[PDB]
Amino acid sequence: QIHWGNLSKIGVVGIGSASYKVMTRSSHQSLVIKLMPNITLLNNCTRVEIAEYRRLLRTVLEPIRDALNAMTQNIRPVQSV
Amino acid sequence: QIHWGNLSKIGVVGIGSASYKVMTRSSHQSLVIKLMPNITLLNNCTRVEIAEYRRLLRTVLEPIRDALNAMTQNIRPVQSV
Amino acid sequence: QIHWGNLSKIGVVGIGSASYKVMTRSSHQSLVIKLMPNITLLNNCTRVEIAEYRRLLRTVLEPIRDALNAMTQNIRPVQSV
Amino acid sequence: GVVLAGAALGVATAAQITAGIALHQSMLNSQAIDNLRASLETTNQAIEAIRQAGQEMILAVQGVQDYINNELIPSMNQLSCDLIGQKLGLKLLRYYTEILSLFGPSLRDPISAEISIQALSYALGGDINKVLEKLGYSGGDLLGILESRGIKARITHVDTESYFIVLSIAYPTLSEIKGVIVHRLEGVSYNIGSQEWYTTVPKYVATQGYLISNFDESSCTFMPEGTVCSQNALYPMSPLLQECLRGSTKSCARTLVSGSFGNRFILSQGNLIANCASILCKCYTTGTIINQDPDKILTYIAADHCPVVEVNGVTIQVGSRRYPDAVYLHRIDLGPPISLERLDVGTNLGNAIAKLEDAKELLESSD
Amino acid sequence: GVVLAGAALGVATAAQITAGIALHQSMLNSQAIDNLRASLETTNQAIEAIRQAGQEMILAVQGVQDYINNELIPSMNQLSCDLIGQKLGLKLLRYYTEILSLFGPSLRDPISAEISIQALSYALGGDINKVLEKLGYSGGDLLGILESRGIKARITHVDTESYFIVLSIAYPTLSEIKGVIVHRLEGVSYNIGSQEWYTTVPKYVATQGYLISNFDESSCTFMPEGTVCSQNALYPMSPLLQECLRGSTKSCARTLVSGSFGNRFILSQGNLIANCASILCKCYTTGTIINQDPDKILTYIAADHCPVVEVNGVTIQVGSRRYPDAVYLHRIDLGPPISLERLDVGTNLGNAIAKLEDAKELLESSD
Amino acid sequence: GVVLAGAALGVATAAQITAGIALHQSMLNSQAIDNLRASLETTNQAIEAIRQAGQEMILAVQGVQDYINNELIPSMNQLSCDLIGQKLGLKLLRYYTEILSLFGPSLRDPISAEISIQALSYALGGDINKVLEKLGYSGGDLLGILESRGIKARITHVDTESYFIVLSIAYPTLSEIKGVIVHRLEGVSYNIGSQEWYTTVPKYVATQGYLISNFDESSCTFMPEGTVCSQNALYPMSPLLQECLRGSTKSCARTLVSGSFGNRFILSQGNLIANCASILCKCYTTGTIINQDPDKILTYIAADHCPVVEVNGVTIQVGSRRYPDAVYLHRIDLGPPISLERLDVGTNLGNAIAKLEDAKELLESSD
Ligand SMILES: *[C@@H]1O[C@H](CO)[C@@H](O[C@@H]2O[C@H](CO)[C@@H](O)[C@H](O)[C@H]2NC(C)=O)[C@H](O)[C@H]1NC(C)=O
Ligand SMILES: *[C@@H]1O[C@H](CO)[C@@H](O[C@@H]2O[C@H](CO)[C@@H](O)[C@H](O)[C@H]2NC(C)=O)[C@H](O)[C@H]1NC(C)=O
Ligand SMILES: *[C@@H]1O[C@H](CO)[C@@H](O[C@@H]2O[C@H](CO)[C@@H](O)[C@H](O)[C@H]2NC(C)=O)[C@H](O)[C@H]1NC(C)=O
Ligand SMILES: *[C@@H]1O[C@H](CO)[C@@H](O)[C@H](O)[C@H]1NC(C)=O
Ligand SMILES: *[C@@H]1O[C@H](CO)[C@@H](O)[C@H](O)[C@H]1NC(C)=O
Ligand SMILES: *[C@@H]1O[C@H](CO)[C@@H](O)[C@H](O)[C@H]1NC(C)=O
Repeated sequence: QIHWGNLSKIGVVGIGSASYKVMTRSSHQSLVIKLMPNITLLNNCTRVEIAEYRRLLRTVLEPIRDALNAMTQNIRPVQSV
Repeated sequence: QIHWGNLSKIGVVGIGSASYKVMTRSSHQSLVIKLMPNITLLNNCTRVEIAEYRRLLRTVLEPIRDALNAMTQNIRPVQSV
Repeated sequence: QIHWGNLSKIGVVGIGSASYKVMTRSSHQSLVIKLMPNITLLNNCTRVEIAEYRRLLRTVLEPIRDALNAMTQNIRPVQSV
Repeated sequence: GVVLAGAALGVATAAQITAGIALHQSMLNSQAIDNLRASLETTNQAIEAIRQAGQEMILAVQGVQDYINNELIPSMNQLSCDLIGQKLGLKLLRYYTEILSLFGPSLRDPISAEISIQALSYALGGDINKVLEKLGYSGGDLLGILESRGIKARITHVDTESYFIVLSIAYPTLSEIKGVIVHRLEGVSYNIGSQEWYTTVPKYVATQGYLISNFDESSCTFMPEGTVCSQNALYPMSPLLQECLRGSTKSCARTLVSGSFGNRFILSQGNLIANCASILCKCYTTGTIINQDPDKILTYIAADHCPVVEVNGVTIQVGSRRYPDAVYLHRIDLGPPISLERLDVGTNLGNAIAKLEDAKELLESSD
Repeated sequence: GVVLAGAALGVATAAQITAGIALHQSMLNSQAIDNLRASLETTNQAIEAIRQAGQEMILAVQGVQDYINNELIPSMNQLSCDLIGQKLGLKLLRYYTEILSLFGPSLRDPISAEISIQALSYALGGDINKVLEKLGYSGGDLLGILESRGIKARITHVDTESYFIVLSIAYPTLSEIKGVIVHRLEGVSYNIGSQEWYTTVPKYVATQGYLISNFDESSCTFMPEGTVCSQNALYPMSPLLQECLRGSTKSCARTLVSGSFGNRFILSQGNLIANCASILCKCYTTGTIINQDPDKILTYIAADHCPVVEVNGVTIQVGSRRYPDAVYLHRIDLGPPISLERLDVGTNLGNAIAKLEDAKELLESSD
Repeated sequence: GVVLAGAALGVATAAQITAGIALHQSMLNSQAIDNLRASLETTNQAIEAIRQAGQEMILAVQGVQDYINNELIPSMNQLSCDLIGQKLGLKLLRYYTEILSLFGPSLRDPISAEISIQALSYALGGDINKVLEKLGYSGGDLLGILESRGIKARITHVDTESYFIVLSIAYPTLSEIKGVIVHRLEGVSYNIGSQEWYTTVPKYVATQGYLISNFDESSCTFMPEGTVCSQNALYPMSPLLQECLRGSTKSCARTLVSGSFGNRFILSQGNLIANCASILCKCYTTGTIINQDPDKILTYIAADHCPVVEVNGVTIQVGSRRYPDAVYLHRIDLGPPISLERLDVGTNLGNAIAKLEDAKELLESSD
């Protein structure tokens, strides 16, 4: 299909061929990011910092939760029609 | 202005519009990077490292100071003309 | 060669020229990445972690060693012809 | 009022001139420096608002002080003096590497450079959240977050006697340009023969009165109530591509789908626009396949003919018709096929120029 | 079976529709959340497989727990309570910055986003190797490494009551497309006069039955037994560049070498193809220089004429001839000269369009 | 003298051949490896010059030794044995991730790869300053800094018995090419009607005897006494854009300003070149506005007519005239309007090719 002879007359050569494999994704596995650490062995020494951390997180987490709910609330079982 | 009907005949649709807001910068606030740390509670234990740090910094800081002076020395109050 | 007058009639000016210096590499110096740390003052406390580290490294190092051997085994002194 | 010595300076861009004057208006006076120098000497925190009544607050940041205070000082009578010095030396070399990276020779024009607050992150101790709280940003809503991250700094003073850098920042606020509408465009593939095509248009365009413009979404965040951009996003669009978006289908280019698929369908205005030659379309309500007329290129599915449609295995209820029934391909002027890979562009342009130089000799001989 | 409320939703890309249904099929049921919430509360490790018999294993990761467990807890009765809090606060702000960076407003469409496992690295504690071992990846061969790094995650649940994010991943495996061959192309310069040229072709192309295609090597690893790509790599090639690769030398474009050299020679099929006008070529066997015929542009060196050749100071033994003796330049149709810099492309296209608009007025007047 | 087995090897680029021979010339002899292996075993520092009299110095670096020596060993009798192992394990996994990232499958050709010293930073313990000091670089002037950061390494040996990698570096020094002058170009907008244009030229060009060339400033630092580039920066420029820079104004393309402004003025040779149709220009000396003749496109402001000019609110003193008084637009041949967005380029090229294929049928019928 590729004409190596005519290409070689203008300085182009093939220096390797290979088969082509693509990654396809299958099966599933749930991964959970636990954002709140276990601090019990710190005896209330991080209470202010943890509360502030939690407050910063809410600004980030609420829009994502809302975006996910906006989609799944439009997904009903078939017989609702 | 955009003709959605004719575009839809060749598979192009609009899937959202929004207003356009750009950030403009106003007011001012000074921020200072203090390059030299307070080491007094280390009792001369970092004297060699601090002196070497200072020497490395000079190579970087002097050209910038010089570039800033090269400009402001050409900026005089109006009556110098 | 560049015609500053005609360019200025369409708003283009030169705002600086400089000589051109390129870096050329010369001489040589050997640098060795020692991947295995000295752990003797840790009294066998990292034996499991070190062994696992070594196992992960082998997957990476063997193909490179093989690629280097594939080339140098084709490089002989001149008189082999 | 100040004047620039233009004959002395000789050459400068508008950007350098305005930043140079700005440098004069915003740099601290000569003895505020001596005051600042003395305040810095007597402090020992990582971040500190330096307030001298009369003068404005100056935010001072020390990039390795938290490490000294939290890690080295509490070890002061448990580790050797050599070890303490070795520990701090490693931090100082890593910090110097960042100062060098940001303020070294890779900084082309220190007078007009604007450094983003995030690029200053390491110079400020590896995190900028406490700086932003001291300046009044709470982190409580996403817009304040975007604005806080749009802060840019200019260098106004470099002290080689006491080793500090004074920067001036400005606060971003939102400027709504009510006449500009940003539009997100999205395409579906269609079939001509055995070739699968789609129309090449930008992902985002802007309308602005008479104009259709390009839109750079790089610096933008698509908030629910508006597009927030930290920089100008509008850029010119060629008249031909504007004509394409104005309804001239022959002006729109097209290309073949990559890989083996496009987006073969899309939900828009409660209807399904689908390439039903390329995927299985089926009316769920009646159980009957939906065939695409072979001299049509797309199917526009609405509830007047199929209330619940299945499309590539997904079941979608649709609303009333908002898109006309497909017309025959012969009633659509399709535009030119193109490739967007740069080498394909160059090879085809070289050929076109060569064909044009041939044509340049023939039309004088006959005429 | 589920149905999407398309009239209610109004607008959605195919990607958003399929990810939305996938979100329904893969999200945890409402009380598995209450169970998961309780399991998370009672654990204290950095990474932990949460097994509740009946339900599938859920891998829980806590991004600052190793720091708390290894650095803060052992200091609990040697540092002050304030200092302990200050130490953890710095980690939490740095961790929040990463959560914000990944899950904040820069994430355009959380429903259809696919986050690479490496982009999750900081959210998972700064390293992903232990996660991959718990999922069964050993790190023992390079292919498993590539597959493990091809994992992408989707968000399936965000808990604002207990602050956790549930993601679903899928395992990559290799799908061989036996009809596609990937080819690496490599060129040598040749001289026309005092100009040094080379032919402009892509570094990688693919053949696929009748088709020659472009190939994006960005996502590929060239393993010894095949090209492994984590994404589709095939993309269309214009017919003209395909014709070039099919032997039409006049369709191939060319450009001048950058700097002052090309690749003036190459070993291919045991022969040396060399621009011997531009470098010294010499037969080592006989000691005689190898001159390039001046109406030829390249020299094809094989053992029939020179068993051991010296080329730019390097001595190479060659095999029997696999490339014909060079033909005269006059027997080669060379293609158009081009530039690939984008401004050069734009300037030459603007000129060509202008020349074409002139030509648009002349050929009706004479005809 | 060595010879390459080209028939055995079959295929290789010039880059691979020269690096392969270089590999033979620079790799350590077989028993220097056994010596090096024994020296490495008995050392315990993060960085160490290994001197064996007779042989050259070899710089040995251990990427986690400072952490072991500074953090783990001093804790040896205060933390449990398990905890010590857990602490080091985290460092080893993070270090392995970097080794994998740099030396794993993403490294296409280990024989001819050149790894920048900065890319080795993490493999060398997270910072390169101490390595550079041991090699003789002081950090005392910016040029030595640039040269030190231009070091590239080649792999010469990988030891799978004792797990170490030998690299060979070379020292960069500056090679001045006295015939090449680098020029920075800078434009101001001008008005044609209600359209605001500027001429499209590159930011940097190079003159080289007869030639004007493109210039890639990516790898360059603009030092006060010369442009220092760590790589070749020169690249071809199309003849048409060269003609533009040689004074053919009709060869220069132009485009519309982005957003709503250009650079409406610039200081050059002590004069102000200004689009005074687009901004307020005013003579400060006399207090009188400076109007732009409407059949002129720019104003060239010098001290013969206005010693101190105000331009967009900035006051600039100017020198004697170095640019002629503006000529009428009708005495300037303007070049073609263009767009640089790639989709606009593709759409206009597709149209031009289509118009050219029409034209390909008409000029034989009449002729
Ligand atoms: C919508 O598209 C069609 C083409 O697909 C336009 O119709 C063409 O218009 C040109 C010039 O206006 C005529 O010369 C052609 O004969 C028409 N072609 C066909 C197939 O009808 C129509 O004008 C477009 N509408 C808009 C607003 O642009
Ligand atoms: C190999 O290349 C040559 C051109 O370099 C091709 O020969 C030309 O073919 C065209 C049309 O086929 C003729 O009109 C020309 O007269 C030929 N030119 C010369 C110099 O011979 C040849 O066909 C090519 N082979 C292949 C398979 O494409
Ligand atoms: C400077 O620019 C002008 C055009 O802006 C050049 O003058 C043109 O030259 C061409 C061919 O040389 C003539 O056919 C035109 O009639 C001229 N046009 C005008 C408006 O005068 C002039 O030659 C340029 N100078 C240089 C060195 O290129
Ligand atoms: C450093 O810190 C001490 C305690 O905060 C402070 O009082 C002093 O002024 C600073 N010391 C020096 C030498 O700068
Ligand atoms: C945290 O850790 C302790 C010990 O692992 C565990 O028993 C407890 O359930 C967790 N504590 C809290 C308050 O979540
Ligand atoms: C490690 O360090 C000790 C002390 O530096 C040194 O004497 C020894 O040779 C090294 N030990 C091992 C087991 O490699």
